[PDB]
Amino acid sequence: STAGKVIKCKAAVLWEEKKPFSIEEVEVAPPKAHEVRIKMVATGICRSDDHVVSGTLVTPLPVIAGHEAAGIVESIGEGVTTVRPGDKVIPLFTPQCGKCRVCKHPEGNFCLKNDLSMPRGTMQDGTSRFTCRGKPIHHFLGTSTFSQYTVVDEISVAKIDAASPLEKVCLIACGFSTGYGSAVKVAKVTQGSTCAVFGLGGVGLSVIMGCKAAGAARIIGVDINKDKFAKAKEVGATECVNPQDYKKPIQEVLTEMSNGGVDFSFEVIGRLDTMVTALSCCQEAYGVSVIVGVPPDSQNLSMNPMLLLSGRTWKGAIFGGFKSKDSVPKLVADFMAKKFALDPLITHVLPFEKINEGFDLLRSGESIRTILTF
Amino acid sequence: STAGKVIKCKAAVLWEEKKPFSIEEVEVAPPKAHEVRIKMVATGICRSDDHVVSGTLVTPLPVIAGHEAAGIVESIGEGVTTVRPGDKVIPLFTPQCGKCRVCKHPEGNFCLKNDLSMPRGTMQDGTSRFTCRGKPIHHFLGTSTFSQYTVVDEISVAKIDAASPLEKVCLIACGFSTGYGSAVKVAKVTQGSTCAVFGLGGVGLSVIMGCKAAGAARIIGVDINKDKFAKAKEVGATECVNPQDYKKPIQEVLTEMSNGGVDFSFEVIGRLDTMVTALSCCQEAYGVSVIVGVPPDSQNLSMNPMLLLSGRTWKGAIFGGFKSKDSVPKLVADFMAKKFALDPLITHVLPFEKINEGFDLLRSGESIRTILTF
Ligand SMILES: NC(=O)c1ccc[n+]([C@@H]2O[C@H](COP(=O)([O-])OP(=O)([O-])OC[C@H]3O[C@@H](n4cnc5c(N)[nH+]cnc54)[C@H](O)[C@@H]3O)[C@@H](O)[C@H]2O)c1
Ligand SMILES: NC(=O)c1ccc[n+]([C@@H]2O[C@H](COP(=O)([O-])OP(=O)([O-])OC[C@H]3O[C@@H](n4cnc5c(N)[nH+]cnc54)[C@H](O)[C@@H]3O)[C@@H](O)[C@H]2O)c1
Ligand SMILES: OCc1c(F)c(F)c(F)c(F)c1F
Ligand SMILES: OCc1c(F)c(F)c(F)c(F)c1F
Ligand SMILES: [Zn+2]
Ligand SMILES: [Zn+2]
Ligand SMILES: [Zn+2]
Ligand SMILES: [Zn+2]
Repeated sequence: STAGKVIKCKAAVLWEEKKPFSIEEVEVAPPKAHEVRIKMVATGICRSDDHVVSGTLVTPLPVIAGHEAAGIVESIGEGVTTVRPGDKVIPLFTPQCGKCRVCKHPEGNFCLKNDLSMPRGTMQDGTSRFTCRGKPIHHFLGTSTFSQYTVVDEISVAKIDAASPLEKVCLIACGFSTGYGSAVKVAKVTQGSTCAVFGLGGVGLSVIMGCKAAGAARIIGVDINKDKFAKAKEVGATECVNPQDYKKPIQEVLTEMSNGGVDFSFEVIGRLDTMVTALSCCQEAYGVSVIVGVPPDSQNLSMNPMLLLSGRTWKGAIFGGFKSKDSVPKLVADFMAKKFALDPLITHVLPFEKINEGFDLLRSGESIRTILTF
Repeated sequence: STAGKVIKCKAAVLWEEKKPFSIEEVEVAPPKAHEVRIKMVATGICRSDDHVVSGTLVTPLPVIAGHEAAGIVESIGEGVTTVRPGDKVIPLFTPQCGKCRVCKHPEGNFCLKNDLSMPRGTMQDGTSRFTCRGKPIHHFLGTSTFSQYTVVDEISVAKIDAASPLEKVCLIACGFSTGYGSAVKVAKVTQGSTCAVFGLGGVGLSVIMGCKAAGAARIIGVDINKDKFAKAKEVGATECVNPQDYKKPIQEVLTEMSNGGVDFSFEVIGRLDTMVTALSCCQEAYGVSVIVGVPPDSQNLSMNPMLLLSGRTWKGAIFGGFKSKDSVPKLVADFMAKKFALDPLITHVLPFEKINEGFDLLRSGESIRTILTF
């Protein structure tokens, strides 16, 4: 009965940077060819969503943000073959078109149809499916999950197990998969190795999970908020350090602790200084450092390339290096089979209507993941 | 007999930066325990030696430079087991102690006994075997090949094929092995790939040789000196481009040429700007860039970490990633078995007494490798 019709529903609209979300009615157009309209069930609050508010991440405004979610297909546009109405699905903030040079490459996942490099805030066809107060509203990363209903391109949705608990598996849409893949896929952490993880939020805890899964002997968590240490130890940290406790820079402390540098380091914060510190603290001849955190818009870091000439490897990744549409259903299946845990990331649950409280919890330092229910 | 005695011989002493070498008599002490004294046969002129003259590289002066050589063992100190008097040998500017965490690591080569990071310009025991006009003279990288005789620590020498032509295989001591290994071992260039090589000197040409041996389909040479293009094509470059011919930055040109970025790029110059250009021209999701060129002392580059967050890998290496004492004898064996060529790198052969003329050929752009013969 809603198929082919505009849906009026509530969404969280961001009209201006550095302001609360406005929970208000929007109009959601029906899906066009190769589009899917989804009734959202659950969405996480990721620090990247907060970056849109802060202006750390620049995307066109006004916008419907949100990218870490799961829901149920309401309708499909003409030509959709990969999902049907009533399927559980995860929107993919990194698409998988399956046709570009990246999608065809065995190690590529940053599909060329993404809306991350140079955000337009549209559907693939350059238009918007959202109206609010009679004004067009931007999409975000082709997902826009802070809405009771969204419309996504087919290449930005994956069908998942019909028995999935959506209020848990929404974390597979960003923070778990990112952190876990950054360790197991991107860094390829080895058994018996020493790892350092900068930032112990939902993504850095997920990095720890992956390092533990990979068999690391030592996993050193690094955060300026010591309240984050207990959960980091629960999921696999062997020791935690707060840079503020030390007179010396933490790259020197970590080099000492690891008897000459760590095997693998991860930046999971989004600071230029900790990206350089994390590179420096990995062993100079064979160490690997992975950037996961989102840097502030248009800012350059400064570093000495001798850090690389000695033998270090420096890399970054989006979404843990996972090809998104292939990987999300497998990761859900693996969760179903208890191959990893999501509950340690979930610290708070709120209704969608309390989104602003959920952001307040992230900004205060209290939460890891708040899951919003529609 | 010379064994156990001070040798008075000829050497090229560098008394201060930005001056010609002084060809004069030095005294060479006999080797102490675990040291080897070598009669030099041939040495190449590597740009890194020029860096010591120019102040691009800081190392204690006065000094006997030179690091790309081969010779014949004159005598051995107590406890040497790996070479004997009369053996052909290559001094190793990156040692292989075999005992440190790097030497024990399957992918490490930058042995902690090296004299590159924080140069002392001595033997392992912190003393010098060289004097000139009554003054102690520094070693360089544990090698000091610009001398009729040197003394090296055993961990800094490899025994090579007794039938080796030392006037050719001296290039395995630095420039061939560095470039070749940078392609085949550090980048791991793939069959069918597209590579970009910045800098078409002896090292860059050896990178091309490696990229061709690895089966690359396209190898784009980049140099501001178009006189370097003909030899680059002879050894495998499919295209050459001079940045100076273009209105656009060369990263844009190379991105366009490669239909979205190269698979592998190499910086083989030693400039901060070309290190960032080389990173940028590799494909953003799966590209790999390797820094080979030695940067100027204490200078930082500026870059946008989004270049890495999309998926690029950035790495550097010394000596092509090769564990030096294991690798150099095998490389010489492979050359003897016609597995690669060295003659394309040798443009000039001069007596040692013409060292200054050899440096002038390098600085003017004319030469690739000048070999000095003792
Ligand atoms: N690459 C991707 O695909 C991807 C995916 C998800 C998130 N992100 C980014 O990853 C980062 C972490 O996200 P999250 O886990 O949701 O955020 P979060 O919950 O804010 O966690 C960040 C942690 O960093 C800690 N921190 C802040 N400053 C410092 C400091 N100077 N030193 C040490 N610790 C410090 C902070 O206390 C917090 O616990 C953010 O920048 C996200 O935008 C990237
Ligand atoms: N990593 C190692 O182990 C290692 C070993 C050997 C050499 N090196 C370094 O590698 C670099 C190359 O050494 P080499 O081949 O003997 O030197 P070289 O013979 O001077 O070659 C450098 C080339 O770069 C070209 N060039 C200069 N500026 C530019 C520019 N802006 N854009 C493009 N091309 C440019 C120049 O014309 C020349 O052909 C030097 O910095 C060495 O110190 C490092
Ligand atoms: O948290 C995932 C995430 C990113 F990794 C980004 F790089 C980005 F720009 C963004 F908007 C985003 F949501
Ligand atoms: O050409 C080899 C070479 C290097 F790669 C350096 F990094 C360096 F400092 C040096 F002195 C050297 F000779
Ligand atoms: Zn694609
Ligand atoms: Zn996210
Ligand atoms: Zn060693
Ligand atoms: Zn050299």
